[PDB]
Amino acid sequence: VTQSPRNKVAVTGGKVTLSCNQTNNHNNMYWYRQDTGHGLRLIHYSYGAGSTEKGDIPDGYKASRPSQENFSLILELATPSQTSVYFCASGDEQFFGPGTRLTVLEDLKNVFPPEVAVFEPSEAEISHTQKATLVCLATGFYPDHVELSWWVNGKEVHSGVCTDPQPLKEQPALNDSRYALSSRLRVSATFWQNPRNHFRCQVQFYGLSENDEWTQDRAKPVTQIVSAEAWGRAD
Amino acid sequence: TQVEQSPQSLVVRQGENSVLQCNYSVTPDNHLRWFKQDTGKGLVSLTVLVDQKDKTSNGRYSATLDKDAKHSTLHITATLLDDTATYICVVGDRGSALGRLHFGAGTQLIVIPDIQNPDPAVYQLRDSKSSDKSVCLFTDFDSQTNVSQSKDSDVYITDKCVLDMRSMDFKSNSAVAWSNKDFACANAFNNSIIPEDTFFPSP
Amino acid sequence: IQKTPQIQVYSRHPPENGKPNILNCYVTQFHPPHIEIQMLKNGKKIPKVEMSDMSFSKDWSFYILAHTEFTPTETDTYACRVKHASMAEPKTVYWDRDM
Amino acid sequence: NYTFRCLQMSSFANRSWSRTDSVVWLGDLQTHRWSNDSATISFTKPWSQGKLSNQQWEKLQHMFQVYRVSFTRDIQELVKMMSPKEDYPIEIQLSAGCEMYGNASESFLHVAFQGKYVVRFWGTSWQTVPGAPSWLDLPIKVLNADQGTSATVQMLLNDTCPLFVRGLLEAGKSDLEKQEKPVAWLSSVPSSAHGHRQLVCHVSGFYPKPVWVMWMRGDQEQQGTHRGDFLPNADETWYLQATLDVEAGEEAGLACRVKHSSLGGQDIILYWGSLHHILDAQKMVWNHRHHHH
Ligand SMILES: CCCCC/C=C/C/C=C\CCCCCCCCCC(=O)N[C@@H](CO[C@H]1O[C@H](CO)[C@H](O)[C@H](O)[C@H]1O)[C@H](O)[C@H](O)CCCCCCCCCCCCCC
Ligand SMILES: *[C@@H]1O[C@H](CO)[C@@H](O[C@@H]2O[C@H](CO)[C@@H](O)[C@H](O)[C@H]2NC(C)=O)[C@H](O)[C@H]1NC(C)=O
Repeated sequence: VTQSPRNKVAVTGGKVTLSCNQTNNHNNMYWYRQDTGHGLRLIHYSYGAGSTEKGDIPDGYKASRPSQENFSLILELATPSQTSVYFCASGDEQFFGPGTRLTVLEDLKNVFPPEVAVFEPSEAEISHTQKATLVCLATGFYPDHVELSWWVNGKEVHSGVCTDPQPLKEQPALNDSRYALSSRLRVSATFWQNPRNHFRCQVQFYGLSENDEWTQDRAKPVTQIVSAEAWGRAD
Repeated sequence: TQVEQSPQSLVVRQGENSVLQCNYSVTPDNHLRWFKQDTGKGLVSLTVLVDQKDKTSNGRYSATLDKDAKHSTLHITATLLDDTATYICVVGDRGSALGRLHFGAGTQLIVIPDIQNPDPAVYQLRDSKSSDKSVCLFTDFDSQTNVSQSKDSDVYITDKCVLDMRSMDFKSNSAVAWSNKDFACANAFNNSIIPEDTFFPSP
Repeated sequence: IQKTPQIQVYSRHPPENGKPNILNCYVTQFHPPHIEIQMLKNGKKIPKVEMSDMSFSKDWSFYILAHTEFTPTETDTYACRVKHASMAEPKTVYWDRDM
Repeated sequence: NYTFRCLQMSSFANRSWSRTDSVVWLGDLQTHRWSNDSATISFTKPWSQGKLSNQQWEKLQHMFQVYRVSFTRDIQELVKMMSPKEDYPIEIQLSAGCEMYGNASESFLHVAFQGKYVVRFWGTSWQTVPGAPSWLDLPIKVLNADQGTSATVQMLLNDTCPLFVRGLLEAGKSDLEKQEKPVAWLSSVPSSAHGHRQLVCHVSGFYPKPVWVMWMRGDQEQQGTHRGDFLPNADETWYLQATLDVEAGEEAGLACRVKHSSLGGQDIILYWGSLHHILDAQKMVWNHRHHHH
């Protein structure tokens, strides 16, 4: 039960399709949306190929089922209120897809990619714990569609890594404040002291695409990967 | 709403028993199901309860349903770190394809690591490219410590985050702070309450 | 497909002029069940008309018994008017005590 | 031999409008009404609860309460499943009961679609009756997937229906065995044929239903005698007419002979032309409009 796209940044009044594909031979398919404080709510559902039925809140949403395999949620005109996490489901027991995070904005003028910096471990920590912590700081992005990943020597690590559960507002007073996110990789002192050891902090930023027009003097804030990197210090 | 869950959030110490409740008003009530949702992913089915008075058990998870009470309870015996997720109660009105599931708002479970030997310290890390840009790392404190946010509009303090060093079975808390501004790394987490034996190396 | 209502008007007791009685209007053999049924004295409808709960028979056709208290005379005419989707105009069946 | 029947009629006019009405007959006495306008099954007899306790009745009433709201919503969804296939208005009829016999019975649940009998519950599942439309195969497969309903239907058909009726037959013994005496009068009408008269022998107000009525010349029953249908009376009695076609002239010497249980031998004999028939006829005269032409 695959979902595409996984992330999307949309404008007010822009046409957005969320696809859903499953290869289980199921006749029934569903489109829910999740919002904090609520629990999943039904938008559109289907009883088979060529069927589309309204759920509890179908307003601003249209559905289509071209084949047994696919079931799309089409938003003709988009609203800021339609900013939600969307889940697809199939089955007669239901089976739920990975989810789609969709942000819809009034203007794209405030859309910025993240600034990425790696911070090298401190001698004091190395000497005291015989362990080395590396801090990554992705800063100044909008909206909060980021996927952070640490890369040691060319392979992504999950061991020793922890990332913030949520980004923090750089200017909390403002409704359209930019975000910052921090993550840390911790290794053994001796591992950091090898100069052949390489470290990279990868931040996938989901932003604008081709079909979105751009006019401003800055660079078009497209979907992009921004990476900061460090090498090990013998010292 | 028709499916109500308690509590809003539950915080349990690692390796202890956590309990989650569900209360519904859905008529009729064919079955009940508990889902597990990891932060940033989909819902995964843990267990089903079908009978008028049912009691299911899968791994560390075990569930009980009382349809006359219109109520259900999920148990996690010996909670792990990786159990940190949102737990969703779902009741399904019919026992066929013509049914309609009803979703509870969920319960966020947060599992705090038992830090065997707390070594509280605040270090200062410098940019991999520049001298000027630094951060503050508050690390190796126990889970009893809570990290309060910034009273200053220019300082940025993050929420505590647990990391696991798989091959050494070492878990550690850590908060990160920084400022564009007289900002010393010692008095950075001064809005939080720090342990006495906290290590503050000179910059 | 769509069955047409049969209307039978008859009396609870022997028709004896100037003696309080009950007039039965029994409609059968109709489908769908939605039906307006009226009983009349001289064209004007009778306000006090009781009605049984609707049912169906072995052939799946519906049936319902309408009845009202009445006094028969030599001149006062009694009828039963039925509106149903199988008919273009409503069918009126007048009471015939000899039948 | 006694048949207990729950008759249900459901109308679906469109996507949102619907109503379900149900009546309950034992033999030929209405025991329960349940109109869509009410959310409670109503007794129409002081013994309609049978031999059941209050707590036993509430559980059964609630069972059906859940059923009514579920049934409606199920059909609606099935229509949506066969979106292009079937469409409104849709008429559904359920006839569900059991017939009693030395402590033995046979239950049944029949379902009709657009006035035609298509489905029954046979054993553990729903079944399409031979001569059903082939589009019904899927919705049946959908309903049979419900283990929960199947369980409840079986319990009712196998066990509850017979257990309840036995209670009604002892609780309603008095009413079902009652005896009401029929009254009779005479009249005539022009036959469809030229120069013929159709005589009418009205028998009304009798209970129970079975009854013998014949036109006769002394000992010889006139074979031309036609039985009418049994027509209801508000007080749960019966109206029945027996007619005789005769050539204007054969009218005298004839008689209407009525046999019924409540008479106990003393049969009603109305003689065409008796001082009694004459006195009755002048009590029922009228302008003769608008007679049946
Ligand atoms: C004794 C005196 C009685 C007086 C009252 C008279 C009533 C007369 C009316 C009907 C009598 C017939 C009896 C019907 C059988 C009742 C079945 C009861 C089971 C029921 O409620 N079942 C409910 C609820 O069930 C739910 O909830 C349940 C628990 O509450 C379980 O958890 C189930 O798993 C769950 O699904 C289900 O939703 C069923 O689907 C109800 C529909 C069954 C009717 C048959 C449909 C006809 C087929 C034709 C279809 C063609 C359509 C083409 C367009
Ligand atoms: C209700 O009675 C019927 C028979 O009157 C049972 O139906 C049979 O069930 C068995 C096992 O489930 C099957 O092997 C038969 O094929 C069924 N018979 C028919 C005629 O279909 C049913 O099991 C009974 N249910 C309960 C709950 O007592």
